[PDB]
Amino acid sequence: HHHVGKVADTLKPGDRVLLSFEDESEFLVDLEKDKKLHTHLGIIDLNEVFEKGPGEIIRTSAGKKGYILIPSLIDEIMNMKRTQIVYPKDSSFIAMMLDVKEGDRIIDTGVGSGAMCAVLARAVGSSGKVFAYEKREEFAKLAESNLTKWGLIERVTIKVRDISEGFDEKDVDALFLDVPDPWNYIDKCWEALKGGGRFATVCPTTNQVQETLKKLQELPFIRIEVWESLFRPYKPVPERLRPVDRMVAHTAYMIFATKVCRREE
Amino acid sequence: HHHVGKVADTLKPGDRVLLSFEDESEFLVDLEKDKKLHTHLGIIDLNEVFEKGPGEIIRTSAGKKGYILIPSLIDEIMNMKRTQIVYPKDSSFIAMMLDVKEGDRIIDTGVGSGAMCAVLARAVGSSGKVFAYEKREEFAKLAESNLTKWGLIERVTIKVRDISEGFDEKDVDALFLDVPDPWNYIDKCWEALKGGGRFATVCPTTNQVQETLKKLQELPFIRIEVWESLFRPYKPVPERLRPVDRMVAHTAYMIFATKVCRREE
Amino acid sequence: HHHVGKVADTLKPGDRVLLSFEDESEFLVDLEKDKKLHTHLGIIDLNEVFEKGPGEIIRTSAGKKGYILIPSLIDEIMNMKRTQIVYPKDSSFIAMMLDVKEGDRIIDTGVGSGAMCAVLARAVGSSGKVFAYEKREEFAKLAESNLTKWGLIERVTIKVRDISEGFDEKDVDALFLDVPDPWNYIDKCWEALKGGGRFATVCPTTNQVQETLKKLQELPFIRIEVWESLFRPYKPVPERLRPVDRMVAHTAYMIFATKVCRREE
Amino acid sequence: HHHVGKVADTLKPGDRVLLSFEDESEFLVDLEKDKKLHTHLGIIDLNEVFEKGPGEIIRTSAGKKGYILIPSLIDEIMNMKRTQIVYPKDSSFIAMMLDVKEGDRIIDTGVGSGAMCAVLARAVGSSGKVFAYEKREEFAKLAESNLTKWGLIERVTIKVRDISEGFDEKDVDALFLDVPDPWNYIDKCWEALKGGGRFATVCPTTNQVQETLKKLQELPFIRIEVWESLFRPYKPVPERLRPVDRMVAHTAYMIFATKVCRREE
Ligand SMILES: [Cl-]
Ligand SMILES: [Cl-]
Ligand SMILES: [Cl-]
Ligand SMILES: [Cl-]
Repeated sequence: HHHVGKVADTLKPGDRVLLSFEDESEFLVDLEKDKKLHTHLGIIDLNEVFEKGPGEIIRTSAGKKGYILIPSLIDEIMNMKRTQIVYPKDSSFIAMMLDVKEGDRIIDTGVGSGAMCAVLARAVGSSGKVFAYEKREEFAKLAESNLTKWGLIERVTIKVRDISEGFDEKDVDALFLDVPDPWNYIDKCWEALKGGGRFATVCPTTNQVQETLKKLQELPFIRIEVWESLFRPYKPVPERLRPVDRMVAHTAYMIFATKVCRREE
Repeated sequence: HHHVGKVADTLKPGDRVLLSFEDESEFLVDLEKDKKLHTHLGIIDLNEVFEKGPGEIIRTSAGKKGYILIPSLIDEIMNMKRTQIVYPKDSSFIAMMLDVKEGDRIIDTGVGSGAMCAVLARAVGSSGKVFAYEKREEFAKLAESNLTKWGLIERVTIKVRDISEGFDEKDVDALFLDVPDPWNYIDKCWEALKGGGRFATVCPTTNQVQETLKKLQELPFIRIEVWESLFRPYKPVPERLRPVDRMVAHTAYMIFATKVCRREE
Repeated sequence: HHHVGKVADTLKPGDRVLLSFEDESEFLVDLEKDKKLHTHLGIIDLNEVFEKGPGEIIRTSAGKKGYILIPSLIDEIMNMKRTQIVYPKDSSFIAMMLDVKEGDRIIDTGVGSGAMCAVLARAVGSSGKVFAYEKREEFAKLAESNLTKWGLIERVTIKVRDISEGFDEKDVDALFLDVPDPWNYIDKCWEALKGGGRFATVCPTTNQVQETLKKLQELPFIRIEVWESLFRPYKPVPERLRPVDRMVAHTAYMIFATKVCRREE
Repeated sequence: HHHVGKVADTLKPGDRVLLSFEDESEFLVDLEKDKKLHTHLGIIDLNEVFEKGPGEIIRTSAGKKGYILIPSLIDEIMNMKRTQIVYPKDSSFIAMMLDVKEGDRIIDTGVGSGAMCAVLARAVGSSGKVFAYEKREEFAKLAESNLTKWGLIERVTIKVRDISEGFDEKDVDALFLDVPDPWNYIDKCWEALKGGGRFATVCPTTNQVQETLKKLQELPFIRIEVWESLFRPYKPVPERLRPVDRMVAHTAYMIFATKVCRREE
């Protein structure tokens, strides 16, 4: 039988659902009355979904068995319908390294699709705020749309502002920087951070890491660290457990630093 | 001059501070009037710290320069004065994979020092709750002490309860399991999860992964995945950028699954 | 001008050549008079190759520039026209770990395409020998053909023999085992090895590693080790040096052991 | 009983042996009459070794059980009594990528302890030759001593010569370069290689990789590749198989290229 369960997860018109099938295909869709999805596994009648609930079965016209799920933020970030993102394996780590916590004031720039922005927004809680600087109007509006859909827009002030003139905010708890040329903005980042505030940026190349580190070392920053991660999945076969054949080899070099007031008395 | 800055970061008696020095030694201490720290860099008079602020310099008796910092949760987890933990590189990822978010109800068991518990507590927000089952009284009390110090105890209900009889809660959003023998508890975990709820566990060995996967595959779980990560730091020398000589080779295999109501109609 | 250079590299009818183009496509072909290759870059007239030499340019009918090269053993193993192999990243390491050297007597079983066999054959020198047991006639003949083409057949005695009855040779220097069920052959391997002789095998799964280790530990073997390697290539762009986007995540777990005469006096 | 076995492995005065104990300590020593080794496991009387053979047991004065082994080249390279080396995980791979084979003429510079030199010497066979340029007399003599002990000196011509004036040899099959500043020698390397000859170098830092790649790209070289490898060992416990806690994070970036005669007709 249909369980009432968690009421906030009740499926209604306009909700996002994730339909997951035996061959591991997944479809992220907006629920709307009288919509049909045409897939390689057959037709899915979304009207049926309104009479079901998360964790329940849905069958295609061809009898293929799928399950109705509530998408996670990761699901949304990955099924991003497509631009460049900070991937979840990195964003989660970066948010913890930045110690983002309830009530924090955080600067994020640029914003892009809002994927990293969303992670930071979850972490600041209802009482914190992300000041998200994005001079590219098209991305400001994409992020606004995504963050709204993801239930996080109330926690993010999107500012269509060029950061060359500096940030408006002072004494922010942490700052994440993701721009093509981070070395050109490190001074402004330093100025915005509280004493003991935390800085992170991502660089795609080793050349960029080198240049960014040089700039950090010119300013009052300590505890400078550079990290990369490799995540490897395994075939979930109890009798034949082994890594998958191919993996992602690289997303980004992550650089962290802590602001101090001065180098010397 | 001393900047007022972020008022909640004001240093007072009983606060935790992190003192960070040029040779990269770091000391996590409770601030108390008239306490001195004796270190290989000299004596630090903590009375001085009350007249300073985060990001400011403190000198030892031997003239060595350090900085006063507010410890992060990572700092607290790592400077754990020592038992087995889920490391931050894993806990951050696991919390994001579990989609832990504002208002979520989460089961955590066992608890240990509370390191993973803390990550989950930050993620559920002020409106969520972590039900933390820990039958070992000594660890229940350690976790209570740590979570209190870390400003998170209001979000965690520590239950000194054996999980062999099942969990009290139903329809929880996600569940994290960390026990020596996770295969013996998967049924109870399934029962506690909402439809579409998310499960994670950690296993130190490949044998344990194999056994846990077998048990998951007997129950109504889909989207089963197994992950490991390797994190590599670099020497932050702009002119000689290269990985450090030695790294951590292994913490844990991470296993995830999503609860569904049934395998077949 | 055409340089005489290394005379043994002179191109003649029946030689293998590797033609390498700007878009990184490579074509491994047998040189024969009046043959043409039809490719996505145009037609290559192999008659032209006989009037050129290694390191020289060859143009397709469409004006695309390629270079004539002598294929390496790696090139031959990879451009294997297709069955399961031990990959070069592993075979090179395994041969060094086995200390394969001039004059050594080495057992190899099974053989397959002869890829690992070839590596061992190079390592034993002109005075050593590889005893290659391959009960599958089709693979015995493939390996014979490959090893002949690769100039190594004089160093390999291919024996179409079932290893269930043991090896004919005693006191061999090293032994490489690659079969679906290595645990069923470890006793026979031990019997064939000299005192202090070296054993290696490869296993695709962690389950197989576990079973193989159990069997090794029942016999007089010491210095038991298990290795895996990850090889990551980089984009060779001086101004934008970074890892390629995707890599191989897994070939094989490698297990090594050294034979001793007995566990106790 | 004592088995005659492989006669070339007979232990005699002046031979190197490796004594391997239960706690995994290993001692590489020169066998000499009336020598005793004093270790944390007790005294080993080397006179006893002359009455034993590889794979046989030797007991210390304190009753601890060890085994007599013939050291491998890896053992010799690692138990290097200490300077900078190319590690076996890299040297084996590099020698295969360079396609070093019977009869090849190979340039190696610098030489150092001769560790990489030895790998190349094994690979060229009795009919090939390594021209090893080492202007540092102390390292020329160390390498000569090591290569002699390792049975490879007949295959290596050590030249105490500065490479700034170029190499004497032309049309060599492959060349390995290991110097602090490889970009300053790439022209001379190109000049020495045959058409289709293979080049490799190692760089400790990403900066050095960038500079070396720039220089390669100025000259007639194709198939330029950059590789790194991570090797991870496992605890060989069948019931608790998992990676060791800590591993080597970095040895060297490996760069390869193939010489062609010219960039354009
Ligand atoms: Cl993003
Ligand atoms: Cl924990
Ligand atoms: Cl093979
Ligand atoms: Cl070396």
